[PDB]
Amino acid sequence: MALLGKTLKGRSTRPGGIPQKRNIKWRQLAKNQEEFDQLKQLAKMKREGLK
Amino acid sequence: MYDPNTSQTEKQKQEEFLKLKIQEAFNLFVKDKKGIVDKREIPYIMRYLGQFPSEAQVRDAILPEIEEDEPSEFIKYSKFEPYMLKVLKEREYEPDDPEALLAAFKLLDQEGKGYIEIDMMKTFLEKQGIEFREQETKSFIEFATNKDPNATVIYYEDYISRLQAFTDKHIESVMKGYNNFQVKK
Amino acid sequence: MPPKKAKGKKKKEEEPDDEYKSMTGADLTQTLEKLKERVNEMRTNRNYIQMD
Repeated sequence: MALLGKTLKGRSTRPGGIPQKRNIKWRQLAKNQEEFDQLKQLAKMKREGLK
Repeated sequence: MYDPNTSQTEKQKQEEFLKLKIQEAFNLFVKDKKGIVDKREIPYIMRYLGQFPSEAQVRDAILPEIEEDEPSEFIKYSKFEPYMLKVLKEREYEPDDPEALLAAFKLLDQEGKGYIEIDMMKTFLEKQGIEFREQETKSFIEFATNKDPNATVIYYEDYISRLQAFTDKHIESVMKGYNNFQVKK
Repeated sequence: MPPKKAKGKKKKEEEPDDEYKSMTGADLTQTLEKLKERVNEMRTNRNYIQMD
């Protein structure tokens, strides 16, 4: 149930230098949903003005 | 009826409306105590929930599932509402496609003349498959023949059209209020 | 035999980002007034041309 070797791994991607950044964007979720819940609704009522 | 591919809020609204409709149907069949209905009425309620289960199907599957650990002559609402909800969501016993009924009737009409004799229909319904009772056959003959006392043959096309229209009207009437219904918090 | 239609995933359409997503309520009442009678200017042009 374990003597299988069908899987073949991918390549050996070379990429080099520039590393990860610091902790910057942790508190930016203040208005993530609200804007999506607001910007969408701000003009989502623009259709009963049609029928 | 119940849409199984709508939004989560729509899913909850549909489930609540279906539960309320099942409760209303149960109350319509409630005679002595709320929460218990006669076993014989189990398929009948399904026919308002959009399900047309066969007698054999209900006896073999519906009855054992609805029945509690011990066989009881009355089905409690507690074991009736959830099973009804899942059955309706799965559309297990929904009536077949009207095209299927037309194909069956044309198969019955070997010559393809567009009509079937009343005696032939009676023999087919009373000798093959799950035989109908006398009142079942009488009602089927009366309503297929639009309550015509002088009718000698039944035209399957118009009878099927009328039955489908009546079923659609009944379903819409029973579904009435879903737009105004809201999820209870 | 019946080839049962595949239970394809329902619409749940992503609302197009067309011009319908611009302004708030009061200007929606104004736009209302801006497309509330006339389109039957056109339907009535249809009707009168049909009568002729």
